[PDB]
Amino acid sequence: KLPAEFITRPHPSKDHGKETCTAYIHPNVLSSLEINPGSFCTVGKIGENGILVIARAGDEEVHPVNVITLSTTIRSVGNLILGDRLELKKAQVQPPYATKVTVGSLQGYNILECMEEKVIQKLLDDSGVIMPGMIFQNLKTKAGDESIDVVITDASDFYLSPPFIFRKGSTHITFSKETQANRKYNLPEPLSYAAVGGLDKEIESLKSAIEIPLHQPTLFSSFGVSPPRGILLHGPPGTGKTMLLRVVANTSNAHVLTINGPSIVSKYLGETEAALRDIFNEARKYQPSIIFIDQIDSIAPNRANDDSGEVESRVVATLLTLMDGMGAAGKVVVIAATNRPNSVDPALRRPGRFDQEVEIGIPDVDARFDILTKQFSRMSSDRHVLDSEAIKYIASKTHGYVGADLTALCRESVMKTIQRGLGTDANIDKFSLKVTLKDVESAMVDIRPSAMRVYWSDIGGQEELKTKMKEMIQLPLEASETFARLGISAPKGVLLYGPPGCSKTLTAKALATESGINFLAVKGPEREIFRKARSAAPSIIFFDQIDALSPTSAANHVLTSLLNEIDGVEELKGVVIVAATNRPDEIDAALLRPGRLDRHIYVGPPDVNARLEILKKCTKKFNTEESGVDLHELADRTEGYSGAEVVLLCQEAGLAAIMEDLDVAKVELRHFEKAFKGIARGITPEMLSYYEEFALRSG
Amino acid sequence: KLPAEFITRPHPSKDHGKETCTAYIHPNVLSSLEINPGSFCTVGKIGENGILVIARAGDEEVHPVNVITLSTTIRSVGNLILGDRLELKKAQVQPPYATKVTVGSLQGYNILECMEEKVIQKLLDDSGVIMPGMIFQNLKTKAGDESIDVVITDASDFYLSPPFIFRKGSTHITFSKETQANRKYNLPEPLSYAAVGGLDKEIESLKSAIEIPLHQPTLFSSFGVSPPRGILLHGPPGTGKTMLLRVVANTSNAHVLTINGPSIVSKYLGETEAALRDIFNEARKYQPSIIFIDQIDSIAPNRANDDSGEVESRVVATLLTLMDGMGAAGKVVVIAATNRPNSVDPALRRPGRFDQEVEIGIPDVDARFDILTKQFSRMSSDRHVLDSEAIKYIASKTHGYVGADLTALCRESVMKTIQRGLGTDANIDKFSLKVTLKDVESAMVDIRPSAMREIFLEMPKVYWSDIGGQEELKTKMKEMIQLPLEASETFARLGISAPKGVLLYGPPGCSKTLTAKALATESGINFLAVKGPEIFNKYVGESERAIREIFRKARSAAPSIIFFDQIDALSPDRDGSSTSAANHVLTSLLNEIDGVEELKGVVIVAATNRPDEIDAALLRPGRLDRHIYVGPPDVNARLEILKKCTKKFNTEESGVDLHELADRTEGYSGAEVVLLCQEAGLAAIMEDLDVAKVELRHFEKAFKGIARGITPEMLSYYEEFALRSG
Ligand SMILES: Nc1ncnc2c1ncn2[C@@H]1O[C@H](COP(=O)(O)OP(=O)(O)OP(=O)(O)O)[C@@H](O)[C@H]1O
Ligand SMILES: Nc1ncnc2c1ncn2[C@@H]1O[C@H](COP(=O)(O)OP(=O)(O)OP(=O)(O)O)[C@@H](O)[C@H]1O
Ligand SMILES: Nc1ncnc2c1ncn2[C@@H]1O[C@H](COP(=O)(O)OP(=O)(O)OP(=O)(O)O)[C@@H](O)[C@H]1O
Repeated sequence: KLPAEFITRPHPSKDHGKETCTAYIHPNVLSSLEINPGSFCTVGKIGENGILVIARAGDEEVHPVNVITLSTTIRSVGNLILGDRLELKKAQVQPPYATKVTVGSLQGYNILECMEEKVIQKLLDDSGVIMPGMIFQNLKTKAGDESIDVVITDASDFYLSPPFIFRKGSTHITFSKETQANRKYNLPEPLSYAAVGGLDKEIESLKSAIEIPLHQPTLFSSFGVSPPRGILLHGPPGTGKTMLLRVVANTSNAHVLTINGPSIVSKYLGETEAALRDIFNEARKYQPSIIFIDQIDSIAPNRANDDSGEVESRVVATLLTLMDGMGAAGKVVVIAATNRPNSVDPALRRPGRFDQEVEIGIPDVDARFDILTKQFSRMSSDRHVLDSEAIKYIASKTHGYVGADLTALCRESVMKTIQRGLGTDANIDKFSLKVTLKDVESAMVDIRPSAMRVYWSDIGGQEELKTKMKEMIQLPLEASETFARLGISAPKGVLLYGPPGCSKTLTAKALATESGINFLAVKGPEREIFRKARSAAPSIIFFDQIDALSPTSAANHVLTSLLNEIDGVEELKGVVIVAATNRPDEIDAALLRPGRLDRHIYVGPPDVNARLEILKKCTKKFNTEESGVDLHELADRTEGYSGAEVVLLCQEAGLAAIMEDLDVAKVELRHFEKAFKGIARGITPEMLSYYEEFALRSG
Repeated sequence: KLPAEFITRPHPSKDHGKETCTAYIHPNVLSSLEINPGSFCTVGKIGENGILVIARAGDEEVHPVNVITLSTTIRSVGNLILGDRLELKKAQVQPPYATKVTVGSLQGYNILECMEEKVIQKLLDDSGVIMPGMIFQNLKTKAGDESIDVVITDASDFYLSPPFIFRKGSTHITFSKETQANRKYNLPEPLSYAAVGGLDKEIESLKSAIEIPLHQPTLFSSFGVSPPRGILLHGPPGTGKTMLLRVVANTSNAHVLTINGPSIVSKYLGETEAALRDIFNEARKYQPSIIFIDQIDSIAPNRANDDSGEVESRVVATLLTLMDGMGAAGKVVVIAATNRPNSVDPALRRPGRFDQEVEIGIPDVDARFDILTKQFSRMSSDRHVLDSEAIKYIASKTHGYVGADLTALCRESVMKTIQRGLGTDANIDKFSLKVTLKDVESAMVDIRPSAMREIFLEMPKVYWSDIGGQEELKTKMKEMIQLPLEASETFARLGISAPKGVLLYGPPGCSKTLTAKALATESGINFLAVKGPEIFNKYVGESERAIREIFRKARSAAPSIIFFDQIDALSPDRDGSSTSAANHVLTSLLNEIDGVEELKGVVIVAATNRPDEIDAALLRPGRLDRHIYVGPPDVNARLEILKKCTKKFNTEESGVDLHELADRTEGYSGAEVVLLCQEAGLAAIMEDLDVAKVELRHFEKAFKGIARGITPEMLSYYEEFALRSG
């Protein structure tokens, strides 16, 4: 036989004392591994560490050969989750007697009802062998009818920790509050809801979805057939799937399995059917079982494409038949993780299989603040400044991106702080080092957001349109009672017409920044994107070009034909909608009727304030005191040029400087003069006059 | 040898002595398994729990090693059908002795004439191994009834069923009445023509066509005619074809072999046809065996297609040879399920291969009602207080719903009921919450028909009260679309069919599509919307394909209505016929509405702004026979529209009689007054924001803002186009 794989399972009957340090290995396996029942053996996940618990005969033969029963206390020491691989090693080192051990309490209660006439004996009757974990749940110990947890944090006198057998008189018992085990052994710590981010709605939905079949499957089976079993997690990558599934597996006492998917299927062999059947049979063997699937889309892509694969078809068919035959009254739940909803196979994403859909939204500034505070609390904050206002400012300054590799920002900030402190103090101890915020800001700028592959100070705005934009974003939304009682349709935005080089893009960026909600621009020449507007709900949608689709050509025709369905969807929830155009005369006559485009606003060159702000922002990279520019003469000279030619001027000046004196420390007026003379009068007056005529005829 | 698989087989004789706990295993494999004859072995389907049975020596030679022999009883424990996969394990556990057991036969009234000892002697021969699933014959001498049987219920004291050891002294048998098997053991319930219904003409025909070859070959031999070889079951997806195959396999004791789609094909050359040959040889080894093929279209497509290749042609050729070759013969039947028969190779669809073709159709109202009744009776008593009229109403509310979607609807209703039980009832016991009409009414949302997924858009929620128009048009349209449906027998005796056509010509903003969208929303029948320029494509023939697909979907989705948006966009180039695309589109439209193939369920409704370009071919009776002026509405309709619009406004506070406003509204068109009211509201909220009462100032501002908008020349043209008929 040679069993090279073993699993774990909690013992029944709720054994006390004798439950610890016992591994009821099969007698055939026990004799095969030349280990006596009265001997110490190493049980644990392969290649990681060991626990050194005493093996057992196994009592009756009704138990499966592969599985060995272990108590929950031992498993929690090395974070041995249900269904983890186990390995037995014959060699053993005699454990020395424990001396001057120390014990702690997980809860905050300390020095209360210190009887110790049975607690000390408890550490002796449980077959000895004291581990740093010692998660105690046996008997009923309390002080005023309240459960408490006792942890033997440390015992100092290739495994998780050296084995020590407790002795009645050779060691002294000291009690203190630690709330955690000693960090010298660096034992794994199970994840808790305190360490993870907030995600209140998502975590609540996931908890309800997991809980509903878990505790009452009999009622679902009696009421009907095919209860919900499949749970699908999708959204943007990096938001957290492996971490949350690990958390929900740790918090549950049911059997779990790790199914990556590439390892389950054997390439060019077609053994995925047998592998999946064996996995599901093992899951069905134990009533409490959890099925975890990672990257299900990669395992089973869409069947529409001819390149999906015959092995993909086989695995889809076997998954379908196994889900059909898994039964209804069983207490089984399947959790599937996928990268994008589009890559999910359409047959799998059908009613009756994955109805309970769980999605993780893009974290906002509040979620970023919450996760930052949670991480700072988890990290040792004996020195780090709390600074709620600083955290809020950092979160607001950061561009809106999903909670991906956010801990990497803290890691690189710590690295920068270490590098600064080493040079500052000539290799001093960490306790004397100081942590600042400039390094964190520099690291955050360097790493940059990776979600895609603007600020009100960065991009200015015109005051004339500020009141109108505020009205459009507030009155329909902030006070909808008047519209509801008067039956008045929402304005549904306005039409902005202006030259490509004017401040229309600047106005759009100012609107986006003032809204405070991230958005993706929709190109003119470029159904799925439009459908996502309703699903998200509170957001902003902007169209860069509408003139092309107003009257490629096929894409423009499709967009202008589907705009009719867009209006119907937008009628129910207008929220806010804006668009831009270059040829106003191409717009449809039926699109100018009241109730869809109530008002039309003309946009032109940026004002003096916006021009000054843009000049200051583009000069921020350069220097102002050495250059001597007042940031106003340039604006006066190039007021009518365009709203974006200043970037070209700065680029030309920088290029001239770097080709005239190589590395640059200051920028002289000669480069600016050359840039100004290079390009003159980019805009045209005739097209602006046409815009003015259109504005006049509009009303 | 290394035998890693086993197959169940029946005993040649009834084996009156040892019906139960008998499994013949070859001595060679048994010796290699280190299992003695007096040792228990668990056997069961792969991926499921096993059933323990005592090992038995094989019947000398001429006995296959792979097969394991059972007699009608061990197979029925886990609903093991002949030909299913089996797995053998050497792990055995001694079971406790049985005590206080009860036996009750299904389909039989509680009677005490069994003498209570003849059944006991049968249990003595069992010699242990007592499980809740046992099926016997009880011989004879029982009320003179030949077709009776007895089944054990359970016993009151990692296996599919709990095994107990029978003892005559302490058996303590008690008689009781109960249906099928106990649900607390989660045993596989043997289904036999319970869920499938509404296709009697088809299901009994299939049953006869399956029964006659296998069970009555003597008449075929005497008549000199070859028995049927293959039956093809083709139909729309979600019609229960796989369920039909499963039930027809379960209802018979045949050696079924199942292959499901691309699960057999592989990139390795010489493997798909080898597996098919092995399957056919195994089927031919046993006379009563049945071969089942699922998704034959994806396995053996047409060779005429240029994208097929060579492996597809080879697999098609080997399938044809195995079905009918010089050396290919037997006493087997092949069942193939597919969605489209066109993709199937014509050589496969030959009377020698597939003489009988089964065309599964979309369930009708009676079939849907039968399926719903069966689904609701599946849970039997103690719930479902709804009577037959509620089920009939639910069935009538669904038109294009396939049988697959009804199970999903029931599951959604159940889960919604469970979710609602956590709210107001505050986690009360679910044994008394039962099922109400409100639950299914709420669950009716967020579910779509299987064949009506992609082309369906967001459902409008506009009713009759929201819209306002002339009563004549709405009454005529309601009567035209409801009389064939409300009273079909009246038209049957009268011998008059539906007009199937109607045209609405009028000026824009004349209340035409709104009277159609609201009708589609209220009626509840399937609705299809076709836009004007949407069908127009640069490539020639794409529009024709789209129109044909839309018409086929309408035909296959029960009687419905097709409404065209901006049908005036297509025209014969305004003079004669020059562009080929427009002429082809028009000709295809006429052919689809009325051509060689006759369609009656769907009713065509269209609205055109300018009927001048519509030729007499489209205007002839039988396509767009009905014509309605659909001009401006009367004073009452406009007054109702204004009252509905003013209903949001404080009518009591304002106190205006709006009679002069009614006249002013009559002075304009339909959408013009709505735009006037919207612009007046916008002007009011821009001038003095919210107002408790709307005065005449804002209304006059709207009147001066929007002037005219309609010219009388089109009104005169419509009047003459309505009056020149005579
Ligand atoms: N909500 C969160 N709260 C706290 N930390 C988080 C959160 N989401 C992500 N993280 C951090 O980011 C890491 C990335 O998450 P995880 O390892 O679960 O990957 P994933 O997003 O599921 O994977 P993939 O890149 O394949 O989409 C986590 O290990 C954790 O450190
Ligand atoms: N006529 C019917 N009566 C009762 N239940 C039905 C009927 N048709 C379908 N169902 C239910 O809907 C399910 C869907 O059918 P099934 O999965 O067997 O596929 P199918 O309809 O044969 O289609 P496909 O071609 O996609 O395999 C069935 O398992 C059954 O529960
Ligand atoms: N009786 C009415 N009540 C309310 N609104 C109306 C009425 N008649 C017209 N309208 C308004 O005018 C629009 C056009 O009317 P309708 O839906 O009848 O279009 P139609 O006659 O099919 O014409 P087309 O689609 O070619 O513009 C409606 O969507 C609605 O906003």
